[PDB]
Amino acid sequence: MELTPDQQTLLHFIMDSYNKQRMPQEITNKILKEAFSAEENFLILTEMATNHVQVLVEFTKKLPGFQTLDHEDQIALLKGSAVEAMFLRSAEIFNKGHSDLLEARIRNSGISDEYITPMFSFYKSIGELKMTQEEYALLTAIVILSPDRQYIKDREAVEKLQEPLLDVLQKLCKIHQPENPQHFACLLGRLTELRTFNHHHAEMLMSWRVNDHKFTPLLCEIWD
Amino acid sequence: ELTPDQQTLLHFIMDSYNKQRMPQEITNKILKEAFSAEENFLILTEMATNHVQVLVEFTKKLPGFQTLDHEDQIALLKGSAVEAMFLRSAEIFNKKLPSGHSDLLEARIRNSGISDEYITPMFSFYKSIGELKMTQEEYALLTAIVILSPDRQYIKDREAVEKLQEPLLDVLQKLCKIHQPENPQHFACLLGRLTELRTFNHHHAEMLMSWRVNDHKFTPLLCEIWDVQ
Amino acid sequence: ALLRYLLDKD
Amino acid sequence: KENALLRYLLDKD
Ligand SMILES: CC[C@H]1[C@@H](O)[C@@H]2[C@H](CC[C@]3(C)[C@@H]([C@H](C)CCNC(=O)NS(=O)(=O)c4ccccc4)CC[C@@H]23)[C@@]2(C)CC[C@@H](O)[C@H](F)[C@@H]12
Ligand SMILES: CC[C@H]1[C@@H](O)[C@@H]2[C@H](CC[C@]3(C)[C@@H]([C@H](C)CCNC(=O)NS(=O)(=O)c4ccccc4)CC[C@@H]23)[C@@]2(C)CC[C@@H](O)[C@H](F)[C@@H]12
Repeated sequence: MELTPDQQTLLHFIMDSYNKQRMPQEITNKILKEAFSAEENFLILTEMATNHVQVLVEFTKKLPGFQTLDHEDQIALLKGSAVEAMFLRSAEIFNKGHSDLLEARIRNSGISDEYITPMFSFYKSIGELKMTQEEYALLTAIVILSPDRQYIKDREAVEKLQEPLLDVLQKLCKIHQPENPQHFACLLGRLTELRTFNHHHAEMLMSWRVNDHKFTPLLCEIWD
Repeated sequence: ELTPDQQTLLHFIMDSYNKQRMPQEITNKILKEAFSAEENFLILTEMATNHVQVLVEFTKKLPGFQTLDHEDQIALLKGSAVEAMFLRSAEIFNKKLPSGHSDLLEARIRNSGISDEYITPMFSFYKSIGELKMTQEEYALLTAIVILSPDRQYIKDREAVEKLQEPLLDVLQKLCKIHQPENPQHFACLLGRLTELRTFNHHHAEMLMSWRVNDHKFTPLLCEIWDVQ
Repeated sequence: ALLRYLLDKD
Repeated sequence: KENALLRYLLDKD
């Protein structure tokens, strides 16, 4: 039961547009470079954050059909998703290489050790599923285009946008692991789990601070 | 308030303690060599070996020790070899967060085949003794006190060892009362972290019965002194 | 939140 | 048995 050409084309749309979006090596050098001060750690990260958000927005704007959405709903989707969106790139990065210092920078960047440890424990867990870079793309597109965000005027329209992306996934879980069937919901449930970790993300941003610096312009657009 | 023959003991030990740093050789590896378990496990063991030598050179220099039964010294160093290592690991983790290395040290231990279940306590412990904010002077003696812990397993004469310990315990006794008068529980809370450390012995030795990478094997000194398999 | 004055563009 | 590596290690000058 292989995939169709139409489905095969969206996939190669998604990757090509997922992988195209790189992060600027100016920073990729910085991580494997700069001083290891509590402060410098936090600056190096809010960079990564803000730079990522930009890549997100780029990525969403490529997503098929996003074009066609009430602008108040383009906004609403990207604010809802963005956090969770980042948790996936995170889970991608932290169980792939020869740059473990990103973990290192975080474990001295002003975040509480009570916050940090679960996030990684969750990240490790999602390592276990062992997920094709394909799967991360689709799973991201699905989180983005997720209709049930707060302040999302016309749902439906979003449901119908996300439907291809799901549908394609449901095949892959057959055409790559027909062993366990309840896999599709394996992923779609880990999905639902991530939609918690952002309330915990919330209560951190309040605490978080190092030698009282301040957050990048875009990233402040979440909360105060 | 520290007699002059104590300030002689103290001065020496700090000479004793620092004289032996560890090679810049096996240190340009920490902050440069690449990052696999294959690689990292090798770095750590090699360091561990390196530090048993630093630990014996120091032990050698300690006051009197040299006189003790030859077949006791061995018994005293086959004991502290581990526990004193935990004291070092604290000095470099909770203390001393520079900008060179140290965090890239923790980095490699994270991906060393060492099991998370074993790690996240051992580090939450390095947080605990961190909160004390200890002196280089404070670690210095501790380590000596532990080398010289009267009743390690299978000692010939304890009094001979106790003998040698007491002058060190009574310095750090005063040193605490002087350099930290605010709460006298301290000195006992230091001695308590020692007891809290002999519990980390078992947990460690069990971990060895599991640590393994790409058909690598432990350095022969290491095996001897951690009684591996 | 308020007026997330954020241009998608670029 | 005789852990000699350590015997030597300290026995050395
Ligand atoms: C768990 C703690 C930790 C971790 O999630 C952090 C996150 C900030 C944003 C980061 C930095 C994410 C960046 C933005 C992802 C996009 N970059 C990127 O892709 N570069 S890259 O492609 O050049 C690359 C490639 C390969 C290796 C390394 C870098 C990954 C780790 C993400 C938090 C610090 C704050 C909030 C809290 O929620 C999150 F929990 C925190
Ligand atoms: C907690 C897990 C972790 C940690 O204890 C490790 C330990 C091996 C020995 C280490 C590596 C100790 C070294 C040998 C300390 C002595 N060298 C030294 O100081 N060079 S240095 O002075 O040039 C320097 C200074 C500052 C930064 C970098 C280098 C510190 C951490 C110690 C374990 C991996 C396996 C056993 C398990 O029991 C322990 F749990 C493990």
